[PDB]
Amino acid sequence: RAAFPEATIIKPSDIFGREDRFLNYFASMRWFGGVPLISLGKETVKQPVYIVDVSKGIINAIKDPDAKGKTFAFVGPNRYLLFDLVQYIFAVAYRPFLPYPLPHFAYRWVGRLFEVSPFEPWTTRDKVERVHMSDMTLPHLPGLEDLGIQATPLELKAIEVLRRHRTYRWLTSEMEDVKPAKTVN
Amino acid sequence: SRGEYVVAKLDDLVNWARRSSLWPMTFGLACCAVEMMHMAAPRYDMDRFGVVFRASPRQSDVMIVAGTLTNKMAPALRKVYDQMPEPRYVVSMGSCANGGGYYHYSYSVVRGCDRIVPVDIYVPGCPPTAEALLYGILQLQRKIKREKRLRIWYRR
Amino acid sequence: GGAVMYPTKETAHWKPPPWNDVDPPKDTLVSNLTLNFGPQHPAAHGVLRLVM
Amino acid sequence: MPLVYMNIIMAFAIALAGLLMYRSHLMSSLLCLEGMMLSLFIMSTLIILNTHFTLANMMPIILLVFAACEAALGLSLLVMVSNTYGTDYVQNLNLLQC
Amino acid sequence: VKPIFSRDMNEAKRRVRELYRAWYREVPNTVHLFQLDISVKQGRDKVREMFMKNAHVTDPRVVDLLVIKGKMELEETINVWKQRTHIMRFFHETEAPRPTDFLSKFYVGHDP
Amino acid sequence: MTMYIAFILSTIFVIGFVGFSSKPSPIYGGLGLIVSGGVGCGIVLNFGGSFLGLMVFLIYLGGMLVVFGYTTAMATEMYPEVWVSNKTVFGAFVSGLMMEFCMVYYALKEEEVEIIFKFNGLGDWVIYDTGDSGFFSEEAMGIAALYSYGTWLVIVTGWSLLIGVVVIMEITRGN
Amino acid sequence: PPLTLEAIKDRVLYVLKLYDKIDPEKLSVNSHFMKDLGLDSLDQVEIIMAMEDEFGFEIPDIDAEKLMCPQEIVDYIADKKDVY
Amino acid sequence: MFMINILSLIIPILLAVAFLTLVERKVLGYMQLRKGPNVVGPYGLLQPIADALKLFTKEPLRPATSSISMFIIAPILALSLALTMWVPLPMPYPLINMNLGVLFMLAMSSLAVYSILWSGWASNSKYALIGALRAVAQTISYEVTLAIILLSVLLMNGSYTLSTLITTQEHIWMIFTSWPLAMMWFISTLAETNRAPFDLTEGESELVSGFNVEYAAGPFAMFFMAEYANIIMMNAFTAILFLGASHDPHTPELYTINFVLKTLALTITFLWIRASYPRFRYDQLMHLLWKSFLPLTLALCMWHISLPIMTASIPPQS
Amino acid sequence: MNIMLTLLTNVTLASLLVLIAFWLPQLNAYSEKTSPFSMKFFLVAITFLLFDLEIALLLPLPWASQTNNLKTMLTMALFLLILLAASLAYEWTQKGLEWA
Ligand code: SF4
Repeated sequence: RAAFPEATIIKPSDIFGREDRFLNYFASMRWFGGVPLISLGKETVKQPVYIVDVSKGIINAIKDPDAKGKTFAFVGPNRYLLFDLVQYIFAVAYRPFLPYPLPHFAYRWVGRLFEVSPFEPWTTRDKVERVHMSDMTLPHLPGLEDLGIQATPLELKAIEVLRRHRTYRWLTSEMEDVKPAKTVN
Repeated sequence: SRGEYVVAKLDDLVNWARRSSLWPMTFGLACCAVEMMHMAAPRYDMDRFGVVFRASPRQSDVMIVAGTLTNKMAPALRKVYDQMPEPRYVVSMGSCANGGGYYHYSYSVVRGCDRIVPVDIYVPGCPPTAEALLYGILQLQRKIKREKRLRIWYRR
Repeated sequence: GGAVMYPTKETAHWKPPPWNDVDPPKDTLVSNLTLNFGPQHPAAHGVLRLVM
Repeated sequence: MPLVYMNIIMAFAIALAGLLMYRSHLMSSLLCLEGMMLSLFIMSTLIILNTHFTLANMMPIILLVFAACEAALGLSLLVMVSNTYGTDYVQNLNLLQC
Repeated sequence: VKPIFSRDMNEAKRRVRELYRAWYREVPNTVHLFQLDISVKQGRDKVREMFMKNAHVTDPRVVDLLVIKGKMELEETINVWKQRTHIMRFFHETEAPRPTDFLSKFYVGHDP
Repeated sequence: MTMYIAFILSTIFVIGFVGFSSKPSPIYGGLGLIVSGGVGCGIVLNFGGSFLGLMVFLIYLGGMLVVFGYTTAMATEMYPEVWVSNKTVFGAFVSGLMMEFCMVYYALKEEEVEIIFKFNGLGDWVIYDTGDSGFFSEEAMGIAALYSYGTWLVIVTGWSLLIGVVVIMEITRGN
Repeated sequence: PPLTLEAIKDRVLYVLKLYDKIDPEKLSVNSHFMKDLGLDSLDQVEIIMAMEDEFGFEIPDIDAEKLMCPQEIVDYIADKKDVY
Repeated sequence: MFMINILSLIIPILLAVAFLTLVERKVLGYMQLRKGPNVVGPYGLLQPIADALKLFTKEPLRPATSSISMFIIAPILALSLALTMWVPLPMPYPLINMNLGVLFMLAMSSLAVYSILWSGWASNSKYALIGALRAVAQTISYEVTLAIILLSVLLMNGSYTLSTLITTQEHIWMIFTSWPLAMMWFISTLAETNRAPFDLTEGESELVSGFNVEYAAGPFAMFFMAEYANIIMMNAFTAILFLGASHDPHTPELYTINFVLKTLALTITFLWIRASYPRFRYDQLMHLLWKSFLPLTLALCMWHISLPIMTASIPPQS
Repeated sequence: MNIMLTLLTNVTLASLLVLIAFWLPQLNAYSEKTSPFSMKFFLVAITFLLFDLEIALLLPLPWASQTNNLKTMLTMALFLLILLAASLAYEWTQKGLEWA
């Protein structure tokens, strides 16, 4: 803002998509033993925005003249508790949900072992801190609707995003689909 | 730096391995497949260079789009490209594959295979003579030789 | 003439065994596998989607 | 009796119990049949080798000859059952009652 | 005038009803087989829209010909002749919305 | 440790038997049977039965169960059932290992275990004989006497195999 | 398991209720679909498909077009299922 | 030092497989008026290194998603059995001297089919499963003749001990005695090793890659190494069984040279056959074995039983 | 112990290669790639079994040739071989050898 006074600094929330790092992260947490959940994710309300929505928001901000010098904030259509979101992820993926909460000291040795790795501390600990943080609600900043784009619900786009993680677990057993995550709104 | 030297030598090794053993896939749609076979024919035999035709996309490293890519054939071409493991390189042979060629204005022709899959080397010709195709393959080998994957990794 | 003498309620619903044979179910043993022969196939000349 | 005899007799007992407790598949039960035959082969071979019953060293072979005959019969039945029901499931062998 | 399949508009309507029935029941199978991400209701709504597109037709032969084309498309979808791309082509997802009011058209381009 | 190779092998044999007896998908059952057959060959070889044990490796592992596998492949199930797939299968698998451990420990701790028979914990090397067989393989000569002495066995076994071919044909006719 | 006429009516009414385009309040056994409920021909086709799904018997087109009264659906189902 | 001997058997065999790949490529090229790989190293000697490195650095695709334990065991079993089957061979002194090394090799060959059996199944594809089934049938069909022919020829050896084959053929090659059996045995080796004209398993022209269609990078390399090691081992078994070599007890080098040369000749014959003939149809393959070969093998087995009795040439048991 | 050593070494070597080929190259950084009929001809497999049984019965023949009752041995060996040939001929003539 100092260098570019009229720059449009967009402030997006968690972004999910086909090549996401947020949803896919939770999907791959199943590989990492059980499902590590700080406070069982009961203190982390999340509001994920769809990648296509974010991109189109950026484009429209570029096109629209009013966007200049406006700190836009991209928020997801709904807010979910971390537990709810992770549960829905494991449901659409049909992966066995093994949520073990993380006591600070007890799982701190696990985090220390992750850091002890001679390579990066498993994408640093700051990523785990991000997981250990609910999305800020900043209504003063303009949102997607201000640009005209309407945020697509996660539930509709979750299937596409997490079908890649869907394995014979769902391929062999078509069964039925799952139910939307609990919305803390 | 010593680390940079080790990284550079390792990247030289892997690039040499990949360019020496280039396994194109048996993918020929139209006329240019004939000149491709003539490249495989004894006169310009590609096997000397390590170029061996392997049918399996999963066991193949380069895709040669030899022929006109129709709208009906395009999804299959994309699928076979995606099933191909990486590192993967695409060589477009023929004016038809490069930009549509003779049938550029046809309703049923994709105006170039670059629209469907990324292309590394474009071989002009209609048909490109087998020597031109061998030249394009060797140019692809030089392109692999110039790759600096491990150097970029070390610089991060 | 019942399927079984002194039939219980559950057995009462059950029909008597057939006179000669059991009626076979609808297939469910074998079918015709459908294969896309080409187009990438070596023998398909590259542009033949032979649905066999 | 040395402990190896105990182990092999235990293996036969376990295989017998597995055969007598089906779950769904007939092939698993036929596997238990073949397994029991293996236990019997090993037991007979150990007995005959230890006692130097030279003329009985062929008994294990005949046992296996008829073991494979029985296995073959079992598979020949299993294929027909699968054809008539679509699975090898034991629960489909229900037409005959009492 | 020689009838293609129906001598009257009513018979063509009966054939349309049959074709609609078949498409309606086929839609969930299409969604399952092609692994489409749309819902069954969404697909059936698209089917309804496509059928209403041809509603204005007031000639029995045209209705019969449209029915033939619908049957051919349904046979393609029932088999796996059509790919996921072909099935989703009905849903013009990539194409950007084209505004229809006069003022937007005037802004965008010279097109009438 | 090499003093009780036969016992270690017998325990592995029992474990494989628990594996295919718990009834996972016939693939894993086949694996357990294959391991058990190899281990039984090992025990037989240790007792001096090279030929007999090798027979299991070929006419049992590469024979009866080689087709068992070919069969399961034709009748493919939707999911490969494993020990953990069903709680009962996993539970029985663990209990079977535990049962073996209990008898094994009892046999070693109590010089004389008596489950249904009486077993002595002394190593199997004790029972072996100190005689010499000279320029001969006793197992080989006994097995080869099937043609010189066991002519009646040869007749009955050959007839049974021929009737087995006919029987399998008739059963697979299916009318 | 006597397949009562009132049970058939209940199943028919439940099926009609599930259909969103029909407003539940004005739904009645005698409410003709086209006029009372305002649904179109394809709508009627869909509801007949729902009915034949619920009762498990296929309704041909000629019989289906004679419908458009829920009471007609119930009595047709009774005729095909031989009720009374 | 026994571990040293194990390594000396293992690593050179793998190097021989690696260079057998180049040899095959060059021979096929020259019989097709082409030149084999020659850019990569002097006369193409460095091509296998490039091939291996390229394979290893390549992406490890794995959409098997079913019994990954099996999908990993199959390559392990294949490579391990290919390496093990080399152990009992006397060249001229075997690494492990078994009274019944021949039956051991038969059992190991029968087991090695499970590698193809599992790989194709755990792949959980279409071509993979059906191709694996065709494999089972192929190997199983020729295993019968392989055993009968082997029994028929060993009737002259007097034992299943591989080492005594050298003594038996001290004065003449056993091919002179049993050439019809030799021809059938050679075709049998071809079928068992899944080589052209019986390359139905992989069958690239018909099945995209067969059982290994879903195997890439290293596991595919292990399958390739197992295949070629089996080729060399089966040709070595043929050389020991029929084309016997003179063995001077004080200088084993002469026998080793002669044996190696004969095995090389037979492997070159394998490549030559791969180049010449087209592939037998799956159906025709079985027709050639059960209906055409199996009979003649039975007749020759009767003859080779009868001959020692009627010629008083029963070989010594020891 | 020699045979056990050989088995161990070979298995460990092959498994080591499988490790260096399943995990070691799996580290290399990449991205996302997405991704039966009842065979009645199995009768051939079953017939293999019953023929493999005769195969087993015939293996003792090299030692069987060392007996003094060579007449009885030869008669029984040819008896088994002729029974096998008869079985093959029966399956052949009854079209039981319907391969593929
Ligand atoms: S560029 Fe020419 S030769 Fe190649 S496919 Fe097109 S028309 Fe044929």
